[PDB]
Amino acid sequence: GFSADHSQIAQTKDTMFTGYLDPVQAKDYFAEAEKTSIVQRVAQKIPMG
Amino acid sequence: ATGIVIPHWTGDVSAQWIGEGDMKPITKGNMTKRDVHPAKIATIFVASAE
Amino acid sequence: ATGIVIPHWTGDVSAQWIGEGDMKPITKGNMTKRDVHPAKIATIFVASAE
Repeated sequence: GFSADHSQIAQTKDTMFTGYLDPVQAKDYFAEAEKTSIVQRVAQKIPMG
Repeated sequence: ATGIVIPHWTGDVSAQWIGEGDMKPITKGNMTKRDVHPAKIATIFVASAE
Repeated sequence: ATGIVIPHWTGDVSAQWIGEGDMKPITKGNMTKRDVHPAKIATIFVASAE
């Protein structure tokens, strides 16, 4: 192949294109679900004021 | 509000005069990133309700 | 694509003042054909398919 910044051939790895080739923004595929209170399953809920 | 980027051109692109069978020359451009970010200017003034 | 020819004029054409019965004078033109042919100018540039 050729070096980056080769004198005759334009490549995306050349320095002149740095910061024009931005990734597309994706969702978080690795998110854990939100935790929830465990005590509120087992204990009785009482009318409170 | 994001600011702007400008691809400033800097390359000496070139072409040549050519006969019938003369095989043609090869050339390449050049560029630089330039950028602009907004900044605030602000002031406050105060008075009695009267 | 075949070019052009231009008949550039170079003749000293002339005329003379005369009386009623006077002999009208004789003259001739002159020319030189100049020619023009086109020429190519060309250049190539190259990039990765990416």
